[PDB]
Parts: sequence; structure tokens; C-alpha cells
Amino acid sequence: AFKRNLEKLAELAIRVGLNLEKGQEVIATAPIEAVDFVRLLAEKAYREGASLFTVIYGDQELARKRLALAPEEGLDKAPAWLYEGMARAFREGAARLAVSGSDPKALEGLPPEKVGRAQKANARAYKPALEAITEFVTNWTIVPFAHPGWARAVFPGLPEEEAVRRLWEAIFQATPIAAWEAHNRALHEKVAYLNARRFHALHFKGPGTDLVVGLAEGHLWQGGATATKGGRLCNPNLPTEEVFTAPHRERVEGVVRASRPLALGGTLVEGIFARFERGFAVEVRAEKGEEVLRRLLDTDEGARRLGEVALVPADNPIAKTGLVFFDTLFDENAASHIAFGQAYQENLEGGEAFRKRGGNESLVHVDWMIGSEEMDVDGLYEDGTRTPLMRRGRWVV
Amino acid sequence: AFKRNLEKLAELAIRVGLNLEKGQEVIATAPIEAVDFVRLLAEKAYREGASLFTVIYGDQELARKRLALAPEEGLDKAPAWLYEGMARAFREGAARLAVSGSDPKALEGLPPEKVGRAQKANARAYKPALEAITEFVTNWTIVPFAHPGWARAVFPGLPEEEAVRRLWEAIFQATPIAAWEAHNRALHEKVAYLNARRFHALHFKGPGTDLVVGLAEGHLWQGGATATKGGRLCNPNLPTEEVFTAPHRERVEGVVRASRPLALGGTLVEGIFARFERGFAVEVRAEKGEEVLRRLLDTDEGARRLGEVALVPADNPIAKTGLVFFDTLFDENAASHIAFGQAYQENLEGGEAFRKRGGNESLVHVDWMIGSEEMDVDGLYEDGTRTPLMRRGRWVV
Ligand SMILES: [Zn+2]
Ligand SMILES: [Zn+2]
Ligand SMILES: [Zn+2]
Ligand SMILES: [Zn+2]
Repeated sequence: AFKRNLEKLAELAIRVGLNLEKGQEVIATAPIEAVDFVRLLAEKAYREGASLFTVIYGDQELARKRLALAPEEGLDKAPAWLYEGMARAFREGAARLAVSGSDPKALEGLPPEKVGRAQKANARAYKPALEAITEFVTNWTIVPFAHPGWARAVFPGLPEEEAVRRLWEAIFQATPIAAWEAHNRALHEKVAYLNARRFHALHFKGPGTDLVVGLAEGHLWQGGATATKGGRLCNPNLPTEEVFTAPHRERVEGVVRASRPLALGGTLVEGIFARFERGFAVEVRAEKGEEVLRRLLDTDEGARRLGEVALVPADNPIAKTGLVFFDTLFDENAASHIAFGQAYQENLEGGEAFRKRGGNESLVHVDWMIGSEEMDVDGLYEDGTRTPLMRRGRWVV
Repeated sequence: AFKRNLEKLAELAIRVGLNLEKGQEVIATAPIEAVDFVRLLAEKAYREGASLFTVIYGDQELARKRLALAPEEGLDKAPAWLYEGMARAFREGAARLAVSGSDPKALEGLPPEKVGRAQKANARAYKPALEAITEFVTNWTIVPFAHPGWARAVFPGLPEEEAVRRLWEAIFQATPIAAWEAHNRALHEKVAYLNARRFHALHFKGPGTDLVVGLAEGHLWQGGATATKGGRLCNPNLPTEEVFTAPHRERVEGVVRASRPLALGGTLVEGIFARFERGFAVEVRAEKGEEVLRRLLDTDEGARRLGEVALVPADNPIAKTGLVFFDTLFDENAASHIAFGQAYQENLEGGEAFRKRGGNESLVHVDWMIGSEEMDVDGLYEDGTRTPLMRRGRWVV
């Protein structure tokens, strides 16, 4: 009944997510608590040509016991060898699947001073891997399934057996081949429009919002299926409903107010609000967790500037459920969003000529949603003429 | 009650098996079906200084689905990157724990032609790792716990819930830091004795036995904790109760009769009996499976010669249980044993000068026990003077 779906999901993760070519290895990252799924995938991975399914499970309880028992000035250790190896594997042609779905409240009750000291070191070794993935070298994807740290957070509906029972079902909607085939087309179309009109800036307007997000010079809109070395499709993110590009470093004046909460690694930031001036967020605030957010955005200069503008129709699947998934992948594609920090260089058509064309450079990349069911969006040309792009959250084309 | 043991086991695996030094990473190999244990270990790993517990789970069902669905001429793939990485990690100082306990009958019902084609490739990439471990560079160990492929094979006692219930308990005997600390000393002592007295041969005598196992020239007795690149302890085998060295290729005259059965890869060889002449087993026989044993020992010349003499007091733990574990590791350390085939070169103090000093060379290494509760053992010098070593199975020192 539902097992017939779970299958399709998995089946899909491969024939579409990775578009796995016969005789291609498949390294996969996943949570030690979803083995049963891994296998389900593997099976389908191999049924498609996969020559080797290697999975590296990541247990949180393992790290949980680390932070609480490991010696300080000792956490600075990282699985360098592993990661640096995964890189090689990637560059040599190995595909990269990755199951996502973590429990935000796993590191709860633990000194945040340390947790950082540990992750700041992890990312330090993982870097060469990330690069291999950020810069599409191999075909990678990200499928997600339940987790008693999700069904337990999305729905606070006692039944854990049943929370998953619900959540597992939400994913069967948010995630067929013939609907996805006509979805990547429906995207590449908007992505074609937005690139051709060659706007000068977008203008969000709604309850409490009024932002003029300028756009970078020779900017370039991304969205949907990506090209893998020459001509080869593959949907990196499974939920994917967004379209985006880099705004302009110094051209975003206005006031913009949050729509959906922002799960910033455990702590919950709600009702956030920011005021922009000549591209700089001169005033960031929030009903809850103001302290935390302000710190992250005080990292460097670029911290308080924008590096990504994204349009997500609020009539989409992840949106119809109307829930908080405290997960980037899921929330990011929930509703139109804006993001502070570094702008993916994959958005500037075509180091120093970057900061000139309008690219923003920083350490952090925070995405918070602002799009909603009452968010109207127009697109302006350099002269001021404005073409309607979105209304009450829906596309007008 | 028993959880108080499981703890000690785990606790021990670290304070004695690895002798883990503070701030040392701990890579660990283990079966996806014994997570609960891994954690138990991890906890203790970190409670001891461990700065990072990284585990790589190995699921058999995963490989099971590979062989049966993966394309042929495609299995030749190996987790090169992973293994080659584990190597680096080892050479750089990372300890290496490894949980063992596999189900022999997991690859049952599958074409052996392929299974080989896959493992022959695995060992090909793993090699550099093995080398790092074979040649003690870091402190490594091997702890073992139940598995429904063991408790289901050791005891064919329906209750799987209870098979483990038994097996888990067998291990608590065969395998606590303060008892192991005074056990490795109690060994290194015998190992010191046996090396100093510099015998010319041992003489086993008992019911049906009368063998004069000469000893190799400049032989060297091994036993207990090993040295890892310079000065670093680590107990490779967890049950370990033996002490041994290489006999002399051409100097073992006598008649020796089996005490305990010999599990030779599935087939059960019982009551075996062999007659030696000038070092050659001129007559090997057995109540059951004679056919099988004779073949294995007819591989080459060295096949029917000895390459290891070991002394195991029959008043030991694995012995007090009085069971057949149809596992080398467990049986080998059950009671004094002798072994046909290749002699570990780690036993000759200090290629051609090997076959001269008395080293035996061959393809097979079969260990069958002969020691028992009524096995008296004396040790002879080159002149004939004999010093009593063991009586009724116990040491006399
Ligand atoms: Zn985005
Ligand atoms: Zn983003
Ligand atoms: Zn032995
Ligand atoms: Zn042996």
C-alpha cells in the first residue's frame, strides 16, 4: 500500500536524482537510524547498474557522547582521511547519494561553545569534499526520509510510530517520473524567462515587507536540473521547488519582514526582521534568538549583505503541508527566500572582478524565508518599468 | 546483572585491548547489526581519552544484494579510497578497534565463482591498510560480540533471542582491566622463561600421545601483548590464553592423538591421529572426515610438517566452559595445540636461511588441539636433561 510508494521514492532517488550511469560507484551519506532505507536504495541503486554501494552512517548519539565525555582541546579532531578520500572518489567518477533528515534537538542540552569548536573543525576537513560537490563534478543527490527527530518535531503529535506515519507521507507528496519530467521543464522555463528579461532588480511587497533587491551584473538564474560535465541531467535536491540568482552586493534598499521561522542549527529564530540600506542590513532583529542571529551576522562585512534571491510559489507541495521542517533542503524550497553571506559563484554568468560585478563574499550563508501567500513581486528594468512576476504568492509569468 | 559484564567487556576492549592513549582517534570496523555495542564501546573509548570514534559499518545484506543484482565484470570494484584512507589514518597515529562476529552462512546459496571475484578485489585495495595493521604501527585490537549468524550457528538451539543469550555469555568467559593487566604480565613471564631456557625440544606425553616436538634453531616464543612500531601494546586476540613458537621442520618424532575436534571450514574432523617421523607426518587419520583432512595436508610437502607449538593450560576460562566453538580464535586458545603448515616468521629470532634454521614453508596452516587435562609436558635440552613444564595440564613453571 504505502510500501509501494516508499519503493517509488527510492527507485526515483536513482533514475532521476542521480541519473546513475551503469558501472558507477555510489558513495552515500546517511543516518544510522535509517538503515532499512539505505538498503531499499542500494537495491535500486544496483538494479540500475550501480557497481558498488558504500554507505557511511552518521550517528548523532555517537557525537552526543563525544561532546559530553571527550576531553576539551581534543575535539579539534576531524575525519580528514575519510573526507579527503571521499573527494578523490568523487573526482574519479563516483556518484554521491546522501540521505537527509536530522533531529534539530539532538545537540540540545549541550554547551554550544564546544559544539561549534567541533563542527568548525569538521567543516575544515570536509571542505575538499564539499568543493567536489558544490562544483558539480559527479552526479549527486539528496533524498530524505523520516526520523524520530523529525516526525517528533514537525508534528508534536505524541504517536512517534505515527508521527513518522504522517511525515513519511508528506515526503511522498513533496518528492512520479512523468510529473517530475514536466516539472523540470516547468522550471527551466521560468529560469529561461528570468534570464532573458535581464532584470535590474526585483521588488517584494507585502504585509510588513518592502524590499528592492537589486540584482548582480550579468547575473544568472539557476533552477531545477543541473548539467554534469558536458550534457548530463541530475536533480541534486529532491524537494527542489526554487529558482534563484545572486542579488547585487551594494543595491538592496528596503525593509523586509520574516514569514517563516529560521532553524539556525538547533536554536529557533522567529519573526526576524531586517532593514537594508545601500545593500547593507543596518538593523537585524527578531522576536526570539536575536542574540544568536546578530552574532552569526557580525562575522564579517559580507555577513550582513545578500547573496541569493529565490522565488518559490507558495502554492507548492512543501507549502501546502504548512509545517516547519527545521531542515534547509525542505524549508529553503518552501517559499521564496533571501540569504545573507556568500553568493554561489554559479550565479554570475561567465576574484576581484567578482566584488565589482556585484558578487558578495563572506563566511556565512543563511537563508531565511520571506515569501508567503500574500507576497507580491514585480521585476524592474533599469528605467523603472515594472513587469509583474508574482501575485498573492503565485506566478503570473 | 549481565549488563554489568557487557560493560566490563567493552570497558576492557579499550583499557587493555587498545591501551588507548588520550587524544588518540579510534577508527573501528564493525557489523551494522551490533550498533548498540559500538556505542557502548565509543562511550568507554571517549571516557578514556578518545578524541574521536569513527565507525564504518559493514552490512552483509548489502553485499548479499550486490552479488545477486550487480552486473558481472562489474564486481571487480573496491572501496579503494576508503581503505587507502584508513591506512593514512593509521600511519598518522589513529588507533584501530574492530568488532568481529560474522555469520558464516550469509553468502550461502550464492555462486562462489562471483563471491571470490569480489573478495579477491576487496583484499586488493585493502592491502595497504592490512600492512599498516600486520606491521604494528598503531595500537589495534579485535573485540567480538554475538550475532544472529553466530548464536544461530554455534548453538542450533532454536531460541535466537536465547542463542545470543548463551553465546553472549560464552564471550564473557573467553574474554577486567586489572585482571588483564595481571594476565599479560603472567604471560610475558612464561614467554620470558621459555625464551631463556632455550630448549631443544618439548615432549608431550599423555593418553595415546608421545611426541617429541623439536624446536627451531634460535626459535623465539611469542605470547600475549604485542609491540606496535617501537613501543606500543595491544592485544590482537581477545580470548588469547596461548604461547607459542615454531617447531623444527625436520625434528618431530612420535605419535600424537587428538583431544578436541577440529572444525575445518564447515566439515567436522574428530579424533584425528597422526604419526611423525623425522618431522614428517607419515600417517594422518581420523574417525570422521579423514578424506577431507588428508587432502588439505596433501597440498605440498610442508603440508604434513609442523609450524607452531603452543602451550595452553587446561585450567583456563575457555577451557572451564568445556565447549566446541568451531572458531579458531576461541578453540586455538582452548588448549595446547600443534599446527601443520607454514610457521609464522615472527617466531624465528632475527628465505633460504629460513629452511635451514628449521622454518617450515607451506600454503596451509591447520591448528588442531592435543593438549588436555591429562597432558604432561617436559622440556628437553640438547643433552637430554629434562625440566618439567606442565603436569595434568597445569603449569609447574
Ligand atoms: Zn536556495
Ligand atoms: Zn541557499
Ligand atoms: Zn596457536
Ligand atoms: Zn595459529
